[PDB]
Amino acid sequence: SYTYQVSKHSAEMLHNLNGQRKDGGRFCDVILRVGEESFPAHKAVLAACSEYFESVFSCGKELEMHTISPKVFRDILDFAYTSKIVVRLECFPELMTAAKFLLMRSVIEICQEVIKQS
Amino acid sequence: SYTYQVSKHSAEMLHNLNGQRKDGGRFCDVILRVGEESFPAHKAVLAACSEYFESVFSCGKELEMHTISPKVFRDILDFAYTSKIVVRLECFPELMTAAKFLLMRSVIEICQEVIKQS
Repeated sequence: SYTYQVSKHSAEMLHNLNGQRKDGGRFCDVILRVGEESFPAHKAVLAACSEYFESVFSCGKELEMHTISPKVFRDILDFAYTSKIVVRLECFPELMTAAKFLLMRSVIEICQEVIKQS
Repeated sequence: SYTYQVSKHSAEMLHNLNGQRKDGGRFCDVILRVGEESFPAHKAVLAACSEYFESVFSCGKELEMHTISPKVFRDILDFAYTSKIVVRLECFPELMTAAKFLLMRSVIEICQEVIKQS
């Protein structure tokens, strides 16, 4: 009888999921081991933005990531949880390669735009 | 050096989380037992939109919900996962009471608007 859309809901949901991650890994069910460092995350969130993690977790508390540097993987995770990517030309080849490997379409598209400007 | 915002990312993240739920509870870690019915969900998503579920899961595969009808709880879950609430006057008192009990601020605010129109 009355139907309502809440514009800010999706961004607020992702903000609070990012807050859970940043506050000591609340409700996080996987620890990404990337070099020496560890990144708590939500398998469900990772699967929502990466066809790689979707396939992996579909097909187990930690996952050791061998081919991505912690600096680059931090930026990729922050993107997944915030919608913002900071592209640093100093490690741009590695970001693009990691976005390809993880099948993160949004980040791939962004890297393809940076090349067109470079 | 180049910083990017992806407008549609948060809505796409929530869309894919809703898809995981609807497709047999993929990556879901709690089953909400509400009467006879069962609702797979993500504890992390539930905590992101409900101070009740945040407190509960913070303070265990299923959770039996005793005081909310399955019709109403279906609408509340669909809101959490889609940003859309369909307010049915036939069960509006129960929706408001459930939104209060679950401390879902967005839905409370919406119910307060329906009363002002009623």
